[PDB]
Amino acid sequence: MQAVRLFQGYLWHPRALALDLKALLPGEVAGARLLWDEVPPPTPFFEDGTPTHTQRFYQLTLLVLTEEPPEALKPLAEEAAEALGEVLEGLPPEVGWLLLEDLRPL
Amino acid sequence: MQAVRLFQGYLWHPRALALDLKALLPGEVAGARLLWDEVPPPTPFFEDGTPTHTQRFYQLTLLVLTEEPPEALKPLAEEAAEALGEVLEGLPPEVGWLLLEDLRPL
Repeated sequence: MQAVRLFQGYLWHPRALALDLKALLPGEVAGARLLWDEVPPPTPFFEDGTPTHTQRFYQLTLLVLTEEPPEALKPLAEEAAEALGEVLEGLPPEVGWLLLEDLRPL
Repeated sequence: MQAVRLFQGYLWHPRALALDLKALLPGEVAGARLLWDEVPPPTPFFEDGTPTHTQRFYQLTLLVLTEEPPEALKPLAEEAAEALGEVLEGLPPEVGWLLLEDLRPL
């Protein structure tokens, strides 16, 4: 019944655009609590050369409560990652994001 | 003063290798508590095409205290990232790692 904050990736949107994430984001995903915390831009510029200081960034994390070992939460993380992906696609077009599934091979 | 959890990246090593991270890693970096938690592979493959399930992954986090807004921690975030990279360079070659600054979108 232990907790483990799994990093899912980042979400962002222009600082000029007002967005109420508490009304837009679900409380949980795949039965795991979904958390979003504001942080500095995780990199200076985007792929197109535009600056990131014009956007507000949020770390997305899933609070999982379990006892089994991490090398067994793979099912949850997968269901969650898919669910999260579909949640983000439902947000206003100006919202951007980078999720684990977007990472290049390590 | 609020405790902000800043995702730093990942660290990993062969699963068959019983390393003692508590003995290998420092307790803090740039005055902030360094946390590491075992999690599922963030991606299925390494750049060379080998599967990630052969390694045990750890999510790296820095617990930063600040009485200023989380979004203004970039100066400290950058100093911590530099210090953390140096720390990781000192670990055995069997340990792999990638910090936020190298994390790119496919």
